[PDB]
Amino acid sequence: ASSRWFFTREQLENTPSRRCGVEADKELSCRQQAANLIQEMGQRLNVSQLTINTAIVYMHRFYMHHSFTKFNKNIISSTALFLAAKVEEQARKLEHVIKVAHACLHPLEPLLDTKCDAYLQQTRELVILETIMLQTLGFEITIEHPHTDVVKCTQLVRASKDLAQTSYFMATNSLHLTTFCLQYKPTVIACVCIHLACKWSNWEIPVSTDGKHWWEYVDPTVTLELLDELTHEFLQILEKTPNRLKKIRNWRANQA
Repeated sequence: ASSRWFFTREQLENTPSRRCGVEADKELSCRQQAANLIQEMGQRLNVSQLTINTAIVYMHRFYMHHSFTKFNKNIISSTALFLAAKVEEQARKLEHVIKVAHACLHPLEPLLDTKCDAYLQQTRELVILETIMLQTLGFEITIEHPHTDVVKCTQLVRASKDLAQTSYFMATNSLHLTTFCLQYKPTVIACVCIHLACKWSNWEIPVSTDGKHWWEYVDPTVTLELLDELTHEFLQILEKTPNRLKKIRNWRANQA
């Protein structure tokens, strides 16, 4: 990414939402809730996990420049997915996105009347918000994700299917549950995810004939000290998201 899309600790603290009175933990919860919605919507729209990941990064970046108090995370989730789906060459109609968002957020409300003024107005709002989002993003629509680096590495180190799946899962979880995508390069986060997965499975990836550790093939700046630090931070974040933590434990239990 361009350097304006990585943020300092100070920048991640003093956000637009903070200046509107949103507590740091509440802002994190809003991001997590938005990612969760984007995931559910994407699934219903039958778009790729890539498309979903891209929309989640658009959401995270958008909220480095605007407050959750001003722009509803539900409408920005729709905007992000509508845009992402076009960018990732699996375009979805605005009506489809709107109806899927409605199915996710308002399952017990009646189905949307396409001909009514309220529906027409949310279509008009979404078109305007896409313009605002593109401007906010600097038209930098091309997003690199840790997943591609994860898969490349897990295949080369002859990971078991469980280790490969665990690494990919943790990459998706990193996007949903942390702001790592605003702080570190995708190659760093790929290593964090694989490291965590290895620790969880008590799996050791051998050093090479020149002594290089596996992560040195993925990112040339990464250290073990950084991997341990970021793994610990990731785990702390997971602990403070208790229902998602239960979900992850149920997932591994099922895998096991």
